[PDB]
Amino acid sequence: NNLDSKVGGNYNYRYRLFRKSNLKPFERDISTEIYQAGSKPCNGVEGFN
Amino acid sequence: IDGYFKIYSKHTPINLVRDLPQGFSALEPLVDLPIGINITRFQTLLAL
Ligand SMILES: *[C@@H]1O[C@H](CO)[C@@H](O[C@@H]2O[C@H](CO)[C@@H](O)[C@H](O)[C@H]2NC(C)=O)[C@H](O)[C@H]1NC(C)=O
Repeated sequence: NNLDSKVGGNYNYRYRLFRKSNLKPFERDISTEIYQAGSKPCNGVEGFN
Repeated sequence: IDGYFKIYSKHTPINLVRDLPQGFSALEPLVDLPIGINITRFQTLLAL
């Protein structure tokens, strides 16, 4: 904290929140793409679900 | 394998005709590399 944290918050640090399934042992995922949570597919930059 | 890469190889003389040979020989390991990427395809490179 005495290195990393910022009074607005240090948002240069991130994590993955959504995925189709759990990743493999020592398997990393470098994806920025939109997750589809709905039954609907999702296309372009944003959408419902 | 699971975050690892390896090669093994062998070389021999034979005087057959047009096919892979009727005998037994074995490959030693050559090199190992921690590449750690999904791999799904390959291609060979040859000169002219
Ligand atoms: C490595 O990449 C392959 C290909 O991109 C991944 O397999 C794909 O997974 C999706 C989701 O299940 C399928 O829609 C594709 O049809 C699959 N393609 C192939 C060629 O298998 C694979 O899951 C990746 N491995 C890791 C560990 O992320």
